[PDB]
Amino acid sequence: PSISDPTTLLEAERNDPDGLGLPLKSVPEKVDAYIKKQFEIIKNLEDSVVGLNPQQFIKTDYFYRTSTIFYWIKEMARGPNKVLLVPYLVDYVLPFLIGLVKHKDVCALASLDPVRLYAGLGYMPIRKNHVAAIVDYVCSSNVALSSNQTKLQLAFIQHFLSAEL
Amino acid sequence: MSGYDRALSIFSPDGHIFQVEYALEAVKRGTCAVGVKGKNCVVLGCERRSTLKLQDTRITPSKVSKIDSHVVLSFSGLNADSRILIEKARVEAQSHRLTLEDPVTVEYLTRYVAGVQQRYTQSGGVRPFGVSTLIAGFDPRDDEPKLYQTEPSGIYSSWSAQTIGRNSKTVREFLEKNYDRKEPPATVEECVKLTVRSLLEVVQTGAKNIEITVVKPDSDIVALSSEEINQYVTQIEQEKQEQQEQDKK
Amino acid sequence: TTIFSPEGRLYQVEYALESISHAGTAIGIMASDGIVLAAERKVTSTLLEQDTSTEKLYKLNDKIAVAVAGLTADAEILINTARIHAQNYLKTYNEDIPVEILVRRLSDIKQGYTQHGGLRPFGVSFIYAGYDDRYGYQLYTSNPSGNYTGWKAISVGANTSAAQTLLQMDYKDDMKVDDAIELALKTLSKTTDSSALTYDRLEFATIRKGANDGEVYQKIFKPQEIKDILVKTGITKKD
Amino acid sequence: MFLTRSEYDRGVSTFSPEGRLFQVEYSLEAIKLGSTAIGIATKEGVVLGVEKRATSPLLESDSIEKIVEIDRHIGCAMSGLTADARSMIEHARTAAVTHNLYYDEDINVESLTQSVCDLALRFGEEERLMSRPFGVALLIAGHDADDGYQLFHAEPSGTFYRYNAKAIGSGSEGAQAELLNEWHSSLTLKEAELLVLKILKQVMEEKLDENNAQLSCITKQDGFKIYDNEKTAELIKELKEKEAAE
Amino acid sequence: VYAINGSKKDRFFEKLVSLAKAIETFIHPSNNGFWTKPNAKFVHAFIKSYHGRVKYEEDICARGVTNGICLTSFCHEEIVEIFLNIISLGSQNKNPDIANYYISCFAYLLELDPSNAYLIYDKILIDLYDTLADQFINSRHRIISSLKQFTRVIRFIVMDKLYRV
Amino acid sequence: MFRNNYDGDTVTFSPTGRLFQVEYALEAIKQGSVTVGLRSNTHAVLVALKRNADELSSYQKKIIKCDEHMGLSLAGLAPDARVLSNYLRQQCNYSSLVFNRKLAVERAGHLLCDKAQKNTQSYGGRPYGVGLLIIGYDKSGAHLLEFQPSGNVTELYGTAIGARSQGAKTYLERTLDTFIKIDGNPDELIKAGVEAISQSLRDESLTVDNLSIAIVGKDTPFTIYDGEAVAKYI
Repeated sequence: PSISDPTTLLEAERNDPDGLGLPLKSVPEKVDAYIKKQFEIIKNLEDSVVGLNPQQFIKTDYFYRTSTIFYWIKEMARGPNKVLLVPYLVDYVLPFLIGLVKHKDVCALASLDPVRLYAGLGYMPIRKNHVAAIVDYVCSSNVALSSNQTKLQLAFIQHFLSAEL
Repeated sequence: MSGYDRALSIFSPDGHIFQVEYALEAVKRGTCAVGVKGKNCVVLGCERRSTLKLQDTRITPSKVSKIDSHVVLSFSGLNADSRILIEKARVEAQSHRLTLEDPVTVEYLTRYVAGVQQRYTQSGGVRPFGVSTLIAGFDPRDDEPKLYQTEPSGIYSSWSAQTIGRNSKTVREFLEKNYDRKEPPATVEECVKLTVRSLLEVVQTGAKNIEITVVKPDSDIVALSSEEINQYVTQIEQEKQEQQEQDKK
Repeated sequence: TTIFSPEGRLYQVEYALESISHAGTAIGIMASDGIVLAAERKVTSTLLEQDTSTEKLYKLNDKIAVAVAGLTADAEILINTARIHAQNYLKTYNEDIPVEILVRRLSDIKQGYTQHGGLRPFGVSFIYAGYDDRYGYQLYTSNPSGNYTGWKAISVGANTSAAQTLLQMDYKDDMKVDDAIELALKTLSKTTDSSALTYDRLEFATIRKGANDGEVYQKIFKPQEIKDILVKTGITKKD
Repeated sequence: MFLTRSEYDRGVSTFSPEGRLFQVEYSLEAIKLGSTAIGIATKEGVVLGVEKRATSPLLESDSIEKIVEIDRHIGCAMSGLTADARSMIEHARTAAVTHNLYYDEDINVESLTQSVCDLALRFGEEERLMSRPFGVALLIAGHDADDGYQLFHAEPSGTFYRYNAKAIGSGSEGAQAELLNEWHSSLTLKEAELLVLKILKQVMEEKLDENNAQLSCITKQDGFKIYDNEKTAELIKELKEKEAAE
Repeated sequence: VYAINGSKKDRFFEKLVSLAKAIETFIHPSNNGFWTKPNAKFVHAFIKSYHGRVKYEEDICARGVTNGICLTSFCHEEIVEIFLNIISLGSQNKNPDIANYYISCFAYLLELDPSNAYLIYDKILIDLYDTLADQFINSRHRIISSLKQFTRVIRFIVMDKLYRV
Repeated sequence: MFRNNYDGDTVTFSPTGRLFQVEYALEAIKQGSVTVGLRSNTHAVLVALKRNADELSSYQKKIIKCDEHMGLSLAGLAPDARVLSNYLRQQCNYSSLVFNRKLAVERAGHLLCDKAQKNTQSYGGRPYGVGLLIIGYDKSGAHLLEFQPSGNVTELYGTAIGARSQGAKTYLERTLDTFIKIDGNPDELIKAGVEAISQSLRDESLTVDNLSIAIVGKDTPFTIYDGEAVAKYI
């Protein structure tokens, strides 16, 4: 956060009336937009995989992007970076991970594990602000989910509710 | 059977976390062993750990072991166990001919090996072998290269290229890019070159650490010497300099 | 109880390897014309019979010798099995046993005592030595695991690491047996826990050729012969 | 979540206060964790099929064939392959040939199924009792002159049922529900093929094709055959136009 | 322990009944695992610390006045009602040093002199008569834990005119 | 909360002389479907309800034949009911080859007791998890034996084994004189069992596939009924 003054840090943390302060760490706005642009590139590239089998899906730019963003999320979800990931959960990261789960043979040809990753994201340090948005996202019924995605959403709501007792 | 799948918390049955899983851990810690087929050969290659300065090279065992005039075995995991596992396979093959007027088939040398490994898994407070193997060769009166992998549990499978031991992910990744199953290496030289490129990415230092055996039809078994694999390593390193200097900028 | 540690490693073999890591030091060196074996013997007993004919060093046949680190009770079971196999090979083939065939024979028995849970492994490390026509002078080591390896010079038992470093810097491929006498005595004097080396603390042997073309000879040295190589070498605990 | 452990769990050769053997019962729960296998018996043939996991291109297919010939009139589907699965199948092979050379005729499928269950009661090779499990679920399918087209679920317990249709591996509940809602004694062989493909489509998550699915049938005339990828493809094309025709 | 306002207690005790309900299953004697030592020591430290608070503020009350942040009889009653089942389940554990943490809680609960104290004495008489009448002869933990429980409370059973008989 | 120290091994005794593993082996009988056994002076009968695991699944076998003169039903463990029934058929054949009689069913009882008591006394096994009703006819008339897997047996006019059998048992006990006299009209001895077993069906119903009937008395040897053979008995 590199705040200019100790008193500016103190005022900024006292400004939220709930007595929980600001996040300890935060992404600067150009870095934030770079992170979001990688997911929007993936969302525009979805048209390039609509017809094809896993063996050539593994040879697409869409998959190379997706496999990189999987390794980025998976490394961000360890150690001191989990807080950097909670701002991207309901808009980009969770939508991306349920997206990957449709491609179960791609997750077998490349040794990816969207299931273990997404279920494990229920245990991250999520703020009171983000709990309500996480709850409205997981409580959104879309008929577009297959059983694997809806039972993954229940698995999340299992490791989330138990981690929100 | 592992990780985050857990109903009403969880409790363990008789199941997964078991002696055979710890034998699989021993296999992964043993040196890298690779095999690739070709149009009309099969090459097995191994990692030596870089020999100590006081070690005696002329009597040091060739890591790839001949089981019979047409069958070759290499391993990762426990050396002592592989020595006990090669002895059983060698006498099993010599006994095959003595009782069947037929040299042992590569598929019977793989079902037997994995078969004996499975019996030391099954029961008795006798431990499974900390060993995984490549078994390669030709059947008699045939020109088709064969290559099998066996695992401590006694499971076995056929591969057109495979790798076992240390760092084998990175090697299998390179093989999936460089080995085309429609057009495999059409000549022994290219098959050997592919195994030297494959091993060069994972070995400790260089030509010291690689060693290869080439199997061909009609019992033409042939270990390559240090000097022969030094000219392969040097040719591959020449092509790296050539590719880098053929940068266009 | 012969079960794997979760890393795929055998607890009993590791504990047998801890046991031999206390068990007295032995050096072997392979010259261009013979093999030297030497072993350091913790004589903390005055009334123990020094000038007993063996403890650390043993004959396996007319051209093979061993040094022992580990339990001597365990070693003597393997040593007899190796002696029986050497004579059973000589009886079958009319020819003296090749060193590789015998060293690995004792490495196959010692692996079996590590797999079956009714058996404890053997707490012994062997530095084999010998001659045959197939290779020439050969120096091998074998340990409680059933692993075996070929060497030009090696130490086993206590103080292995200091000894390997001292061997490595002074060993030459073209040295003679008398240079290996000197080297093995120097190495042990530069490695010993006892204040200085002397003829009763030391077990010694050689595998030379002699003057006569058909000979290979295995002098397992009596104490008075060891006193002569001590006073010639400059270790020389002499009046 | 809340913990629900008993003191009788993990008992080997022991009864709970109800009589429950918990090693063989916890082994019977593995019929949800395997790759999907389905069998459909009819008056015309027993259609067996398994979902393939997509392999490395270097692993050659004959290493992982989860539909297998026991004999010209008998075959196994497995939801998961182990050394013990090949042990059951090679015991079944050796049992079927030793029957044919001793009794001069082909083995009854019930008697083969019982002989693989007797291997499971022995725990391989003292009173043979049902205390501990062995191997994996087999769907054994076959045809004989006395009891016709038969599908057996052979379990790790050394017991079995004949089924008209059975699913094993990770589609078990939704598949068996659709099978029991849909099966007829009027199923033709063609309709048994489209039915197994419609069931496979619904569990597999992926778009069904000739590279993620495998078919076979036992027929009395043709014997056991695993189907050609071109044949499953023209069947899958036929499923597409059958639902588009609604 | 030092959060509780003895005159506004209801929302604090509402979080403590729901904490105890969450952990109640992790106490039960067939559910051993990494959480056993955490739970046994939490239950002991909470009850010891609450008794240390009660006896600290009872000493201020004895020579002065009562603030109304001080705990009331109703709070010692509520504490027995929350923790009585927890101490019953945890005292039957397979590890005898784990069982001793819960058995040690009974003395603190009796030393509060709650209106509920009959619940603790009644339980310890039932089990102690059931052991000495050999009703638990197959269950050596019931024999030993009931002798351990009775030993902890003899000094309180001795003072009450009914249970002293 | 109430751990039992003395139920791990078949060889342990409780401090009160119980063999808890053996009493748990009896609780396995309560895991099966109901079977009813009953006898007159000249016939013994078994009627058995058979379960399935799903509507696509063939119903479980419940009545087994050892010889022309006796056989059994099994409400307990099916794969363990194949061990005892194999041994009983082996003993019937041994009697015809080695003694040239056929094994009188009291003698069959003594041999099952011996085999089950051996399992109950030695380390490295388990009690049998199955109760048998054996029915037979020989020179001493119509006979019915309840084998219980503790290694015991009893001569009985009738009994029921399996889940919810106290109902059928209480109907036989309230209707005993009714079935003990019947003799030369064996179909009413079958309808007596079908009323008894019907009391254990809690608005479940008998069906042509759900039920099997077996009878052995006088000349008519041991026979089993299935499908329409049991439709005239619904």
